[PDB]
Amino acid sequence: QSVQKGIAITYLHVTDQIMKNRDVIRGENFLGNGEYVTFAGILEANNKIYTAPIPMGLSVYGSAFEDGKWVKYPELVKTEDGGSNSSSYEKGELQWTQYPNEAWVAIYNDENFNNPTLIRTDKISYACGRMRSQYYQTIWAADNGDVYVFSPSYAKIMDADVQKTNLPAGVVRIKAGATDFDSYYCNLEELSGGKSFLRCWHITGDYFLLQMYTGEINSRGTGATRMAVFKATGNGDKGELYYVDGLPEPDRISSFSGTPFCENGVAYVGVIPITADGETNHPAIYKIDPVTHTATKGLTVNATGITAIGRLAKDSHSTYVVSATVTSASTANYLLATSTLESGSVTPGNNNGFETATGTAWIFYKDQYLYRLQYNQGNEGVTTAYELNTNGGIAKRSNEYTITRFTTYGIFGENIISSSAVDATFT
Ligand SMILES: O=C(N[C@H]1COC(=O)[C@@H](NC(=O)c2cccc(O)c2O)COC(=O)[C@@H](NC(=O)c2cccc(O)c2O)COC1=O)c1cccc(O)c1O
Ligand SMILES: [Fe+3]
Ligand code: NA
Repeated sequence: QSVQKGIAITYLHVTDQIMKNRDVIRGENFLGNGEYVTFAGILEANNKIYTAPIPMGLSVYGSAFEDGKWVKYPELVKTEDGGSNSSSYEKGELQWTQYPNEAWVAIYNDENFNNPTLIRTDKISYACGRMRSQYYQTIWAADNGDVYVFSPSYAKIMDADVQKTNLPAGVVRIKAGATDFDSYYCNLEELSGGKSFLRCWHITGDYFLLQMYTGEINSRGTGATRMAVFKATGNGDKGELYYVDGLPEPDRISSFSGTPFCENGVAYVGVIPITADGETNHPAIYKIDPVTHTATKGLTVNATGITAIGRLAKDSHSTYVVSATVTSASTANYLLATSTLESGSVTPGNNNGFETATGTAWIFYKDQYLYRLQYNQGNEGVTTAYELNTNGGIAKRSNEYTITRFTTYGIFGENIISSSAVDATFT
């Protein structure tokens, strides 16, 4: 028995609030070159699970294995601890992949994560966005079940030339029910004016929303203050990309709220300004119409930030929920109720004061529950969940758990699923 890298999987089962730690999956040599992986995203489509196994380089175990067999670039192996935050490294590791010019997708026939089908492409680098410790999902399904695998080519900012990818940001495709790539390929940098992206989502049909970088990619996801609409089958199945018109221009935007809320063929996203002085400059929710790639200003949020947008319902009661942060001399979080995202305002206070702890990731399960996932660096994550009660008020569900540290999440079936690469002992 020895300490190896593994893939931890946590299930948050929404019907009964049960939390399950899966047996840890062996991550050493997950892709056949010795490197270990971090899952990026958990996508359900065609009754399968799709994730992107993002290579991490070699663990200490990986660089020791069979007399260093897996070490292609020994000049990159570390001889002491170093690095910072979630990118700290230890003596003997080879940090980040030696194989940046490829992407993998792992496909599972159900949520037990047994017997993956693994498919490799040379057309794109690995399929995830990166923000501090977090691995953002960039694999998404069209309405017909075709899965589009996007890569922002994050690896371009690696220090070591051999660890940089030379592939532009781009997209490939897995047709519904298939477990091979087809021939589809779109070079996104040729459509975006040379720009890449932080993360992306599905809007409707074959329209996807990309949160675009304004300049160079960076490790903190800052300055990703444009949106663009991608029509995957546009221009004779070559892809079409349009920057969104009608949002505040980038030098007014501090950040976007994160995961959009999609209904009725459009996307809603929160915009947090750099300077929020005066009501017309407070954070606000914008509606993005993918057909016209046009945004319109909607609900104003009289708070410091916006962190989630969705819908909660119970019996005949139903409301939009906007998660909003308020920073003073620390930071409070409020779940604000509204019947519209497109006008008026919401303000934390006596008639809208459901306070929660802050969260790193906010996930709506359908219109039934809101899950908060709190990231705590090297320590355990924390999760709470929220619903409408039978009176129609927002309420916290009773079970509050520490969970394995997570760096990605998604949904399959009745489970919110979260994952990260962990140390584990195996036979
Ligand atoms: O809110 C989060 N952090 C807090 C608390 O974390 C910390 O204070 C420190 N941090 C760790 O010790 C850490 C130890 C082990 C693991 C860590 O991830 C640590 O961060 C320093 O991080 C920082 O100063 C900043 N951080 C990065 O620049 C970063 C750069 C590259 C890579 C990073 O991970 C970075 O944090 C800001 O982050 C914070 O202050 C937070 C949120 C979302 C995702 C995060 O990763 C956050 O950490
Ligand atoms: Fe961090
Ligand atoms: Na360093």
